[PDB]
Amino acid sequence: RLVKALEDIMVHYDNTTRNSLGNVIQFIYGEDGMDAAHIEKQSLDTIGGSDAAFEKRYRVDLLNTDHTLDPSLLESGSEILGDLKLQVLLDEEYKQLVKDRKFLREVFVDGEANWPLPVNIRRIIQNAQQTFHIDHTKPSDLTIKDIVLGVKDLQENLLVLRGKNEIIQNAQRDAVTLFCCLLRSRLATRRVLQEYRLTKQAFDWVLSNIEAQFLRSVVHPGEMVGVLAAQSIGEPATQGVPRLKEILNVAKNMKTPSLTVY
Amino acid sequence: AGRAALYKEVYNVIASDGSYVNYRHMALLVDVMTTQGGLTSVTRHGFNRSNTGALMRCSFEETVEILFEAGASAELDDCRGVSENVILGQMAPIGTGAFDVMIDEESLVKYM
Amino acid sequence: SAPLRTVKEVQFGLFSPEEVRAISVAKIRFPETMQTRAKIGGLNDPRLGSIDRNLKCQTCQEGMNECPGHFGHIDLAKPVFHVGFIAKIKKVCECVCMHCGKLLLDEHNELMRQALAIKDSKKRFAAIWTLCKTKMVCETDVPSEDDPTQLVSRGGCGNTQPTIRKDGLKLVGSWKKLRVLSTEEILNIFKHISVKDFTSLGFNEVFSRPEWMILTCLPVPPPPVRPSISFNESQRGEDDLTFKLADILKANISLETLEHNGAPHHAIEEAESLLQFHVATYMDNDIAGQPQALQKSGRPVKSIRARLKGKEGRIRGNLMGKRVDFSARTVISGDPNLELDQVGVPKSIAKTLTYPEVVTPYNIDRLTQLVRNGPNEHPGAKYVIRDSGDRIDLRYSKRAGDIQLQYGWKVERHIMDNDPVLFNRQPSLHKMSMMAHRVKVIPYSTFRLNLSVTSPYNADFDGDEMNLHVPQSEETRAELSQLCAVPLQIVSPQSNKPCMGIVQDTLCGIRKLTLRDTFIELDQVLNMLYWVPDWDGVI
Amino acid sequence: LRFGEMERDCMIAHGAASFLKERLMEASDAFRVHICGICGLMTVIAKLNHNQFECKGCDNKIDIYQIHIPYAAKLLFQELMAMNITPRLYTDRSRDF
Amino acid sequence: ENGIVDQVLVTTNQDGLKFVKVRVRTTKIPQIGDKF
Amino acid sequence: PKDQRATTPYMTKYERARILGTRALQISMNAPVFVDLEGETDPLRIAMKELAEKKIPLVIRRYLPDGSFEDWSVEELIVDL
Amino acid sequence: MFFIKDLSLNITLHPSFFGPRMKQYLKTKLLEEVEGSCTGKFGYILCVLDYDNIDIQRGRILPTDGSAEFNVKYRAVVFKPFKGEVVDGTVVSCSQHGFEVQVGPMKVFVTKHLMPQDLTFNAGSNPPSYQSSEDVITIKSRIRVKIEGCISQVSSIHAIGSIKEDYLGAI
Amino acid sequence: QINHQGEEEELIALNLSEARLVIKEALVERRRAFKRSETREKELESIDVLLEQTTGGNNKDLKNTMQYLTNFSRFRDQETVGAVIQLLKSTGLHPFEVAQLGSLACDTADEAKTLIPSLNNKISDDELERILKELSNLETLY
RNA sequence: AUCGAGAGGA
DNA sequence: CGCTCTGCTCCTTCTCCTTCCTCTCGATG
DNA sequence: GGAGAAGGAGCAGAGCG
Ligand SMILES: [Mg+2]
Ligand SMILES: [Zn+2]
Ligand SMILES: [Zn+2]
Ligand SMILES: [Zn+2]
Repeated sequence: RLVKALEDIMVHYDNTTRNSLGNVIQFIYGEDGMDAAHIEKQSLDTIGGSDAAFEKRYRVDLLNTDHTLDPSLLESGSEILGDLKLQVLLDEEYKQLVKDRKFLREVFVDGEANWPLPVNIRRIIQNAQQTFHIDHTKPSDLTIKDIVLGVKDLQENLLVLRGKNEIIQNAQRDAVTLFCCLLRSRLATRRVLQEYRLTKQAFDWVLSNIEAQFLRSVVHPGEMVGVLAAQSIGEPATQGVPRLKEILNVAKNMKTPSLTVY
Repeated sequence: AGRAALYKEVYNVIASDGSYVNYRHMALLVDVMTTQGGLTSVTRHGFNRSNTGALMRCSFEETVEILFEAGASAELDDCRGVSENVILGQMAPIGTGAFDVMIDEESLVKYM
Repeated sequence: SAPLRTVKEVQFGLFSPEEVRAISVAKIRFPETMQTRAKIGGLNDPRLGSIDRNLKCQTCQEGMNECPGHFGHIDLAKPVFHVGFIAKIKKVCECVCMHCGKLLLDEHNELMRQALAIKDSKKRFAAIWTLCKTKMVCETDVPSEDDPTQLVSRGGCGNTQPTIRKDGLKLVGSWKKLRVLSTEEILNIFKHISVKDFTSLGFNEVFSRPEWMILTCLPVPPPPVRPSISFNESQRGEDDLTFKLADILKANISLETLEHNGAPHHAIEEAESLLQFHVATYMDNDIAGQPQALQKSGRPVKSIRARLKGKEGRIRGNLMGKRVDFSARTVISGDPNLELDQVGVPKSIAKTLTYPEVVTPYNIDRLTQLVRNGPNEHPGAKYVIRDSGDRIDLRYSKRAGDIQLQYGWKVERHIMDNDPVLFNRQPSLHKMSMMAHRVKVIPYSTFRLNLSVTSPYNADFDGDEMNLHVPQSEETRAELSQLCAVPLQIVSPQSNKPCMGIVQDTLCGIRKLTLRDTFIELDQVLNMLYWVPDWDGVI
Repeated sequence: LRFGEMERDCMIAHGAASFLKERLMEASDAFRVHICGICGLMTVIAKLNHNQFECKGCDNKIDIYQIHIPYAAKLLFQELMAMNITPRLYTDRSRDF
Repeated sequence: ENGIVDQVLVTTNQDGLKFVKVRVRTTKIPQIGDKF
Repeated sequence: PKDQRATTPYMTKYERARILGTRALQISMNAPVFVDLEGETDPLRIAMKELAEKKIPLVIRRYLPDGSFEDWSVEELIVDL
Repeated sequence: MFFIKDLSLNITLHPSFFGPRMKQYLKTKLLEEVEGSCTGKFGYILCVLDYDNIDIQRGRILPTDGSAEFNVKYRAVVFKPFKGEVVDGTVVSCSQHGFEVQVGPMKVFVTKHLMPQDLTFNAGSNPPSYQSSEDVITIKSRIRVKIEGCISQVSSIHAIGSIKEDYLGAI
Repeated sequence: QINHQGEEEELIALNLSEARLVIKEALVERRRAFKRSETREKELESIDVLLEQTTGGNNKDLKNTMQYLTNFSRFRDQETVGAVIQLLKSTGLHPFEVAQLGSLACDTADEAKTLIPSLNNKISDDELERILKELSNLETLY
């Protein structure tokens, strides 16, 4: 019964989900345009932890002593310390991260910090570390300017849609909202410089890899999502269950109506 | 509001047994039952009573009754559905059949 | 011959009674079929689908192979209700002014203008019916909404209308001042309805006219729809449809005979119902009422509706799913020494399933050798197809050692190594249970699978059976390999997890093998390295 | 062996449309018919031996097309005609754009 | 089938109609795939 | 509407399937071959070789919901599968 | 009468014909089929206007097999008769019950039943023309005819001519 | 009417004499298509030569057709054909009616009315009178 | 051959 | 305030509804 | 036998006379 309901739903080349009549069911497949085969659970560090811990893990201050960048991390030491221009960039990054932290608090009320998102950033970075055995005991050659701008540049290339008009562009930004928040969490200036002491060549390799990985992960047009979704619910339904029958059939007269009052 | 509440109900039923299915799969189903501006069931009185191709509808649970209505109203099927092309024995507009391939004579000359 | 096209859209409608007569190639008149082998011209004659060895089929020849049937014509003595539309007739007549042809209500009532504004024809018809059905009078002068003091002289009849009731296969109307409605009367009423009312009622001028909902002539399906039956020792036992039609003709002839000879009015009334009964049951042998047409053997007659309706009918049983060739079914069993995407196909099967390979300059030599081997050996072929369609059978010819292949000829090559084949474990609960493997031929009668592939199939080696499907066109081979090949479903969208993995002994073995305590003597190691096909020769 | 409903559902999910058609047509039920352009009924008298064609009731001899459909489907339309339903099949979509 | 004829019986019912029954036997050896 | 094509420049796995099958069918029917032969007799395999060298002279007409379309040359499409 | 109209014909090419030289070959196949053709809708198809600028319109590979379809459009010159039309034709052959005359690319049978009542067959003439009246009509002579309805056929097209009129006489 | 290029072109009631001129032009283009690989007697042979060097001599029926149409062509000189085109078309005459008059002989308005029933009723005789002798003089010039 | 009924699996 | 009219509410009817395969057996025209 | 569609029947209030 379920399959016949969803038999004619497919993703067209404009990345929209329509039935046989052309009626639009979902403007973007699955609200993210991302295939289920190329998505996996990942952590969202910016959600959990105390505010002090969050600030410690992300905030960088080149002017004060609270969050001074250790000069031994990079070939450039004091040259970075005291540079207001670079401080402005760090403020913009931290500003954005603060917005994401409070933003995600609304998306996930329960505070859970693990959800399926495409492109395993953590795995890619480790592959970078072992790629050419980067020596994590010596200063790197990265610059805050390269780090900050590189992250922004990548976000631009996370193209799921192609329409140049504002309406499509607005959806494009909303398509990669959550995923971009993850990217900023694990590519922050402090973490990349301290936790993952990559070289400039290695860092550029990672960025170039993420976009390539992400594009491959976008759902493919012509997918017969309808039946695929129908079966994926039917299969586990063979293992509650009468309730499912009580749901798919509207059956106003339920078995155990109840309320939950807070 | 009902749609989101419907999703939450379906998710609990599936998750109660310890199994796990991706969010998008439920999202599509819960969405389909509400695109019609109301809780349209998936029974004989719900999805079946749609405005889709008659030739598609007739195969679900009522066949001869539906055919009579289609003839009376002179309904027309666009053959864009999957089951419709299955009956007619043609390539359905899905997967490899959702587009067309053509030969470029210009490139053919160039490839010489 | 004629241009080749493809169906683009399907338009439904009702036969126009004149059109039926135009289409038919012969008028059916006699319920009789035979004498000994000659056939009555007035029933299932050679002008319809001819029986085998009779190349007439309305001068179409080609036997039953390349020629379909053709429809006949029966002139009913009286009009009869179409079973499928009896309810619709009730609604329509409740809406028309009953011997005026106009609608009980008009555009001068605001309620319809909302209804007439509905784009959906079905809802439009339903909305109108809900209103007009309560309008029991069609007075001529209707006060205008804009000018209450002014009335519109629309209603031609100006009289009242009766409450139409469904009585078995006929309609009864209770006049508010009670009699059975005449079938011919309704036809007259429908013929007086303007095309403007057709649209408001949801009818199409050139495809569905209300009068066409009442049958005046029957299309007679040709033999291929109701095949000639010779199951027993040349006994007829013709299909139910054939016998059912004969009953209609008997009823029709009697009704015509009674009316013509003496006009025994009361007898005509019964004969009218009998014809109504036989035609109704013929089209549908399951009505709300008791009447159940029974065959001479006592079993209910299999009307047209029964053939289509329900599973195993003409939709679910033959169109959606159908029996197929180039397939096999047998018992499975595990085999560690086989890769994932591979399978063992018994020689006894590969020697039967065939693939139509096309002879080309790149493979003429190999194909030539296969034909030389012949169907007796495994690596051979069964048939050599000439360009003209000469399907040579190597099974019954010594020409296997004489035929010289020509470019463009097809060879029914046996299944050989690496030929993709699609599997299935009934039931096909979900996508993963249908995947494409590669063929390696083995000498025993079972299907060999790699152990780890049973997890998606949900299969088990306790005697479970499993089907095999062979593609035929080169296009399908590529389509299966690049979309349904085993390794392409390692990661399943079911749960975002690798559907397949190491299971059973292999999984148990690994734990011990990787245990910190396990050490391997040199002699054993040298064997292990060689087993790994990807070893690089470096100890 | 029956390629039942669930068997075709799997093919749809895999998106292998061409294979599904091949299974439903080349394996079995392959059948060539002729149709009238004026009316979508398989009433064409295909005098193949003479390369002559006609649709009595339309007096047409130029609007003839060949269509490949399952033999089982061909019965369905005929039985629908026997039901007094006219499954008119057209090879040209009415909607242009 | 593949075997040898064990015993051929010829008889008649109460109606005098001649009947023939043939019992054919063969040896089945445990093969690959047989259930136990 | 070649200007401003709004579809993906990447070849969806489905066109990869049909193109390989389609071109393979053409090769089996003795169609002219663009690439040199390395003893490769399996018509599908040549198609994969041809697709690697972008020697397939086919163009994809992708359809949109409204019935319009865009044309992509096999050369233009990016093969990342 | 002669007309200019844009004709479309669908050609199918076998894959072996997919070499670069196909374009010229496709044009070659078009000309043989279209040139000198008959049909009840447009009558006789004579030639193609604008031999070049042929709208090949890309080859649609048919999913069934490797052959591809070609929707070729082109202007064409065609002849279409009309009931009551007047043609200044000529006699092709003589006969006792009428004459075979030339009308455009079309043959018209001018029956004696539609000729002046005073005009009679004279078997003694060579060719066997009518001369009993002033309307002397032989093969070598000219004849203007009136088309009394067209009778089209599958292999060819012809019509019925008349001479018993104040116009459409001999020569 | 509408052509396959989406242009609402009216029915081209092309005249008999101008047809051969177009056929001439078209046939020369075919010969040019091969190359890169007036009195009625002169035109008859001219078109005869054109067909033989542009075709294989198979459709002789068409060769006889074009020869006989030339034998009865009336406005052969294309430069002067433009005059008859303007004379008839400038009056708003229905193009089908234009075809017959420019393709059939006529001297008087009554004669034009007599041959063409569509002209017997609504045509302005004065314009035919002026045009027809103008065309009759034009016809004699050939 | 079909239908109907039954037994047994997957 | 009774008459009337109308929609609302109540109260009975009245249909029409559920993977794959392999064997045997009796009974019909 | 269940569940939903359907059709009648009774009733009560709002406007009318
Ligand atoms: Mg099992
Ligand atoms: Zn026939
Ligand atoms: Zn009336
Ligand atoms: Zn027709």
